[PDB]
Amino acid sequence: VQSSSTGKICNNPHRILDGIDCTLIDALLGDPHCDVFQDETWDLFVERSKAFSNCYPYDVPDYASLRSLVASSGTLEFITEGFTWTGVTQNGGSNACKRGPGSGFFSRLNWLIKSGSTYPVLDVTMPNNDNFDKLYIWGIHHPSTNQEQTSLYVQASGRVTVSTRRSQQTIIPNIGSRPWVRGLSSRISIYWTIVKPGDVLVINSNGNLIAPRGYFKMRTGKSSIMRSDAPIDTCISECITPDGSIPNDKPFQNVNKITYGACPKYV
Amino acid sequence: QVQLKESGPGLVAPSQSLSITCTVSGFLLISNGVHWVRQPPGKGLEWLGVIWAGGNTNYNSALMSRVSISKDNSKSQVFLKMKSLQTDDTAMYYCARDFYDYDVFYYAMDYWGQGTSVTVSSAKTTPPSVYPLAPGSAAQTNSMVTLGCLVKGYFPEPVTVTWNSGSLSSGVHTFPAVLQSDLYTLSSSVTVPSSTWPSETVTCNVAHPASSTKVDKKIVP
Amino acid sequence: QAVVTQESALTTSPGETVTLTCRSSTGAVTTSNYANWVQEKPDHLFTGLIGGTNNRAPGVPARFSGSLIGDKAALTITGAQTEDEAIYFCALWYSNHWVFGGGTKLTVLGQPKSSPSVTLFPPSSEELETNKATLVCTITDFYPGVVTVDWKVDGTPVTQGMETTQPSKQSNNKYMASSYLTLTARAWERHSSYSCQVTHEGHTVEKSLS
Ligand SMILES: [Zn+2]
Ligand SMILES: [Zn+2]
Ligand SMILES: [Zn+2]
Repeated sequence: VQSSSTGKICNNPHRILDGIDCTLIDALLGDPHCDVFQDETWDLFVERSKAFSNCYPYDVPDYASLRSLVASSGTLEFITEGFTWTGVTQNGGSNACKRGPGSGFFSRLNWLIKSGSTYPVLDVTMPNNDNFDKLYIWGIHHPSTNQEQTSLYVQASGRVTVSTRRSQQTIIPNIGSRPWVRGLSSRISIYWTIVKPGDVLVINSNGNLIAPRGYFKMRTGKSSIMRSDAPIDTCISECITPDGSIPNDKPFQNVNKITYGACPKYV
Repeated sequence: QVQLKESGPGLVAPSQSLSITCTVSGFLLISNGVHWVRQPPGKGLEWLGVIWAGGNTNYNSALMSRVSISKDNSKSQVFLKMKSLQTDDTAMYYCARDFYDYDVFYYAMDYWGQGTSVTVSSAKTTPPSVYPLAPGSAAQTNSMVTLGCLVKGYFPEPVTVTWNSGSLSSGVHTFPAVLQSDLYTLSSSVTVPSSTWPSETVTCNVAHPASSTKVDKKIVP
Repeated sequence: QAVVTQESALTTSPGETVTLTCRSSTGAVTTSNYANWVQEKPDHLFTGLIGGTNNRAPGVPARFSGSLIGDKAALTITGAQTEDEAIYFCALWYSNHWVFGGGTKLTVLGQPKSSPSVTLFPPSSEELETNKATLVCTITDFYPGVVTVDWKVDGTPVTQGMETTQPSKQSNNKYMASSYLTLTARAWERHSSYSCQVTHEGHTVEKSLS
């Protein structure tokens, strides 16, 4: 049985992307400090321990699942699109996610808020005419007070409906005070939608929408994600495990149940 | 960095249509609103209206019937269009950026433009008539006699007063023009020793570029 | 919408702690109003100072502070310096409509009070030939930069045809100003004595003729 690792994860021959201090999801939404991972690509994406978000407090229900779908696709290729928001103020941002000189937010997201006196009943539609699936990512904002709710979106209680021809998610914000994070008792909630060719993404809302900036090109799940604090070395090795590289010469390995590449069976 | 510049006419006759342009840089019109603030000469500021990032606008109740703010998001230009102009409209027109803080929830006018002057006059370029001003009532008080020189009704600004073509410089005090009727009148005074006037000639020079006229007028006692 | 009112001008000296104020006809100035304090420097180059009532804008020195003092909003320069001389405008938000205040002229006494030199000039024979007469009173070299000009005819007070230029800084930083009394030759003949009364720092210094 193979029962020992070098201890390092060899940089060759699979394209290994070290996220350093960004997890995948943070690099995906576009946490200011993961701006470097933009449009990046990999076979194996290793998430370290350091990893800490550092932008608007958010929670992703169905995280581990959304995390895996992206990890598999192995590309982080974002494609901006021409969304048309008429009647609201775009580019919203905050101090909990500073960028440049001040207020910032997730690069891949667009915070809409009222335009002076009002927040119209938004209702855009964007058709997927292409020959590949689209993975839009959006969010809903939950102010922690009815004051905040009204300052930003006017309406006393918002709603976000993101429908395609086969689905229909209608989430409604939930006002209340959550634990303080980077000075905030507020939060955003990340949701997603994959649009199959010949389908139409339809965003209708009248409050709290945290609009998509475009879509993520999705290829076929050949790549994978893995958490490990293993160093990365310059060497050639085919079987990668959270513990490091282990040779695939023996038929059974007992090092770890998680591995990448032509590996010995786990025992 | 943020930056706003206004480019307009400068001079428009009553009953025409004023059209200023605020060209913003370093921020998007879909990200912020732009306000229009006008300052008539020797007055406070006046808020004209605002165009929100969402395109909707809000005008100053009063002037609303004549104002109209628009914008071309793709060009980074806001447009203040005023019709039925009347003299009172002579003022400095400014555009300032509308700012809103998402964390504390307050509005503010953070980036002000440089401004652009607009005079509403139906007057044709007319050279100034220049009347000399001498003491008259010789009280013989002290050694410093003070001569004057009225530069009456010219248009447009500016004129250039000078005494003895520059020889006199000490205390030439040249005041700002005023707007009597519809033209600019202005004055300038030089002070000299009684042992110089009428002994020597103290002459007044008034060149007025706009109307290529240049009058000299010797101030007699 | 409402009427924002504030001190015409205020005169301090370096060191002192001044406080401009901002009143609302419509009532007390709440946080709802987002009191904005713009600072207009020479030759109208406006600059944001405080926003949302007390949020100090970046460049603004720590010495400027925003606050609610009772039912009016305020700004307090703590330890004014000559470089604080300016017109300070207060702006109050009332439902997607801004309303500025009259502005306050802040003086920061940096030099000795100087008394104006007054001069009254009678109409010129020339100007009179064309049947118009204009009295020119040139007030100069005064400090601080503020005077009140009043015209008198035969002792009685004039209330027409007078126009006074706003004071203008000089090279020596003292001030100059000017006033004009415009009447028709006929009306200029109709009286005997004409006077220009320059009031500056309590006293009034007038010049007159006949
Ligand atoms: Zn492999
Ligand atoms: Zn002098
Ligand atoms: Zn009389």
